[PDB]
Amino acid sequence: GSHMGHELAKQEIRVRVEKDPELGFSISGGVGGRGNPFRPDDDGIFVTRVQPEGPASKLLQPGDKIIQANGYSFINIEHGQAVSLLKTFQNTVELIIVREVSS
Amino acid sequence: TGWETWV
Repeated sequence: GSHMGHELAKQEIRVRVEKDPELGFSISGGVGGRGNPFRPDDDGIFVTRVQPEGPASKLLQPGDKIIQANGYSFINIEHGQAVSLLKTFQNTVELIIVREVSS
Repeated sequence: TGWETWV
């Protein structure tokens, strides 16, 4: 019917992940990369899981889709391009995530 | 298999 906002639906939030010594999470998927085992028709980037419960513990959740990173769009891009971008970033890494909604 | 990459 219309765009959602103040209700249960596809939201758009940002997260601040400071690298010290590193981010603390892995990424999967990508257009032409190794592939993502979460979505069949979607070849985007997903945060499969987290190891250290500190940097991306309360920020990012397992199985989330990354829409944008530090201004660089992560849609329709190749995996190798996504990883290279995340690694080159300075200390504080600002990212945008979204939670799907389908009943 | 390999697919997950830790950044």
